[PDB]
Amino acid sequence: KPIEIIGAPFSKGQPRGGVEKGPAALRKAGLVEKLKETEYNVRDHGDLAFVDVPNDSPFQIVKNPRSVGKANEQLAAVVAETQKNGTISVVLGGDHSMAIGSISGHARVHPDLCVIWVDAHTDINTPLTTSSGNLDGQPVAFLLKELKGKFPDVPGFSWVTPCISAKDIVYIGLRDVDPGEHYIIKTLGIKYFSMTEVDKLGIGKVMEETFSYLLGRKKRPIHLSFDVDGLDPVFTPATGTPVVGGLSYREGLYITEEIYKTGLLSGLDIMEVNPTLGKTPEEVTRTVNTAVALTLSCFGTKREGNHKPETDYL
Amino acid sequence: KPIEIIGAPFSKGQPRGGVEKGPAALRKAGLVEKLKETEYNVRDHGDLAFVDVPNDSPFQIVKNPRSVGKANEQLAAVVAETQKNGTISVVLGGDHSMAIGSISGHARVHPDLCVIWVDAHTDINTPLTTSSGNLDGQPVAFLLKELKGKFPDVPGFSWVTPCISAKDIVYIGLRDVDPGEHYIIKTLGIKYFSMTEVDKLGIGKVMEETFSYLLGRKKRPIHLSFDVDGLDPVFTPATGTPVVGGLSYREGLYITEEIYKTGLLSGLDIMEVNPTLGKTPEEVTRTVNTAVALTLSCFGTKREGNHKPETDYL
Amino acid sequence: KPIEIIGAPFSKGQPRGGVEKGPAALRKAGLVEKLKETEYNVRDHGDLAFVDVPNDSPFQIVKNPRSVGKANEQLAAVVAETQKNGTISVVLGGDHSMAIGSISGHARVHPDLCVIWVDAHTDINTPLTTSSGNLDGQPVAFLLKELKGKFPDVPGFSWVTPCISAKDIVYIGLRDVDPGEHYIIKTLGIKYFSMTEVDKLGIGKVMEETFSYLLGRKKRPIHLSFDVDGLDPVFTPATGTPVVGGLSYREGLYITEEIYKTGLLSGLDIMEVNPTLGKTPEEVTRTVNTAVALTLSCFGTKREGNHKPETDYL
Ligand SMILES: [Mn+2]
Ligand SMILES: [Mn+2]
Ligand SMILES: [Mn+2]
Ligand SMILES: [Mn+2]
Ligand SMILES: [Mn+2]
Ligand SMILES: [Mn+2]
Repeated sequence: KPIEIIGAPFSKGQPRGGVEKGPAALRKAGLVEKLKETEYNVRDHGDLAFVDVPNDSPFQIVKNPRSVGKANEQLAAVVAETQKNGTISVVLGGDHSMAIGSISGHARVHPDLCVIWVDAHTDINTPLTTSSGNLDGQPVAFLLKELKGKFPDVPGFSWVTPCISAKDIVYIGLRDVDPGEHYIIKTLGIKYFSMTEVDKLGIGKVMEETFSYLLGRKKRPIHLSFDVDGLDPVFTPATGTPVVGGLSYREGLYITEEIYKTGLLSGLDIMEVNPTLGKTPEEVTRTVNTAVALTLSCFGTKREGNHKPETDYL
Repeated sequence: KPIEIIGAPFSKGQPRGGVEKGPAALRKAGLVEKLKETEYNVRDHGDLAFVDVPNDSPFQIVKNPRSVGKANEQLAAVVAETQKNGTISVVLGGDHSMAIGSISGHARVHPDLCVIWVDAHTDINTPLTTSSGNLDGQPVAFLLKELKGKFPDVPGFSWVTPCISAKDIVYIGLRDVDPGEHYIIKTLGIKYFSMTEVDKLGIGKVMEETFSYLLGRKKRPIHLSFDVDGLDPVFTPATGTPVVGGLSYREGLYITEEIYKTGLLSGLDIMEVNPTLGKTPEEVTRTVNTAVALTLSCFGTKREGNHKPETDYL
Repeated sequence: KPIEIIGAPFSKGQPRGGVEKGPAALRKAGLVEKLKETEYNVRDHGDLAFVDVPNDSPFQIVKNPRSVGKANEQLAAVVAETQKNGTISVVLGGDHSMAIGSISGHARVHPDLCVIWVDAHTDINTPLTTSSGNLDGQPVAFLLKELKGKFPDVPGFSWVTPCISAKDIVYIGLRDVDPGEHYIIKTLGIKYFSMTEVDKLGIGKVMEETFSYLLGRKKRPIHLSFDVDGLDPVFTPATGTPVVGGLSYREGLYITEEIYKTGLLSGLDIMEVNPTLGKTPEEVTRTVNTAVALTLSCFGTKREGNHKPETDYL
């Protein structure tokens, strides 16, 4: 099965300039060459060039709405096409607002997909409930059917069409939710495993339930949107919104080793790596290294080892 | 239900001067304003002023006996009164010797209470078995009935009356016990989950057993005495007696999210925060922050989120 | 039961000069005096003096064949003798190539023994599959029956005779295996718990299965070969081949508290402590301290406490 990488060096969903240098640090760490070592074929589409929208006034409280919308509508066109040619898309970005295009474009081709959203945040604030004008906590509000017509249309997102329902997404690692967001997840009946649920069941029992929830009835493609801040700041410090008490390096890997075993991984997101926020060089390398290990695990690199087939090593 | 905070800036139970600045660092970190954001009513009794006892000679090996005894008899009078008016007491202290007054005064009003003692130490040395004259590892020896008349009366503690039995207390996080203490817990049949028990069962299974042990037969108020050193030195470094291999930030929170769900939390202790022992400013803030998060969790702040009731966020 | 310590300051199994100062740093940390505090009798055989072999030409790709072989044949003569006199051998070494003599000499006396191999590596490369001429990842290939005659005889190892079968060894902590090694463990049917298995079952469930696997049918002596690099680089940094995502200080201890409870610990190995690779003094002390705590736990030091018998502390 083919794998195609797509760079999304975009950072208008957040105050923090810097995340536009993420695909570059990842690529700079051997991400593309290591992928060729698996049993997959890798092609580097290359970074996208988002055309800046001038005089992009703020919509009420939301910042850079049109720049984020047009830049997203663009990832959408690229993902759908690559999905079209039966290939797995791996988007290296930028802040998490790029999940609007990455997930919608994926659903155009595979409308029966489900979403595993590993994050310390629910990123489900609507244009109204936000305390900031930051779109990095709103992507999911633009993707859910149940949330359509619940908030005024944001200039730049009329091309989006809520594709997945609150029932086709699962949250993993939550530990920082806004009163608004929590009220939404409780009202919509969204399946989630916050840090306390993970403490109770153990990552193993968790992954084993999300699969019988999403894949229980009918097997379907899986979209894996990974926000580096789902892991504790000790492993992935280079993120703009780190929160203590996160998933560990080991649990991080476990989620990706299990999602591979399903043979359903259709789309992948590695968001929020900001190389300019590592207080010291050590921190960044740490964030980039664990980010590369998560991507490799989604495509075969297991912790027990790996020996090429039809080969007798003796 | 009402919550009433009580500052106990006392440090005569230990060599280490410094823990008298704890209630101040916690209050300085938003502890009282954050509490007002829950569904409880908070009232700040303020710090107590312990009158120093002159010529407080040592009793055998025990240090400052009368200063610790009179200072304790004082917390006792304050807790009982606040408990009286049907309010939950939250004592910000000092070293852990202040658990004598905090727990005895609580039992005067609620004699059927049980004690959950999260700590890396059993603090059950009697005046004889101690290797030091430090009362921070003796509080529990003054509170157990089974240990009355087992050691000579220490000048200053004749006002105490062993209230709870070895069967109404449970230990969580033990990983540093004295030959004397371990012998006592094995002879009295005290229920405990040392670090190895937590490794075996997982914090979840643990909390689920201590509740069927203490609350199994009859439901009764719960006293939660939290010694910051129960958590690994990585999360709460600012403690005079740190021990590697402790409960984690995540497990720490889990214990407090579970004790809330019971609806029984009657008394709370946040002991051993010593703002003057954090090698760097980072360390203290880290100790104070996790200390605040533990207190907020005992009163509703969950990791899955929180949305005020009778409020439609859409 | 008697305990006898044996220093193996050897480092010809690796490029990295330095591990010959391990027994010295451990002894320098109170390892021998702390052991006398348990209910065992400790005797310090002292360090061995390995006679260097001159003109020790490389065998194909393997380095210092004869120096490693003759130095091993020597540990073999010392372990067997001490085992003979019904004593528990505790070898402080060197790189992990010294497990050839330590395990073979143990089997001469107890041929029905089983091996618990805690390591981040399988150290099962044969002289052919290695990418290096390093013997610190080949010890197990010289000890298995099933692997005899599968590779040319290495000058210096004619004295060894594969004693245990692939079915009498269990791996704990694997997270760095070579295509060659993994192929071998899958072909021989060797029982192992890689880091992902430990994440799934929890250390507790793991130790509970390795015991019903090795000790299920017949009870027999146990050989415990501990490679400090089985623990994450945070706890034991002073190792030549550290790998992220390791067992923790807590899990490390749990494995040793459980192996004691069996009453079968016959032989112990504490390999790979290299005092000269700790970037800062903090790192070494950290490696040595956790190394001492693992040895003490294998002989009684529990985390719940310890009170001498027939003693009334009241
Ligand atoms: Mn996000
Ligand atoms: Mn996030
Ligand atoms: Mn204490
Ligand atoms: Mn303590
Ligand atoms: Mn090894
Ligand atoms: Mn190793």
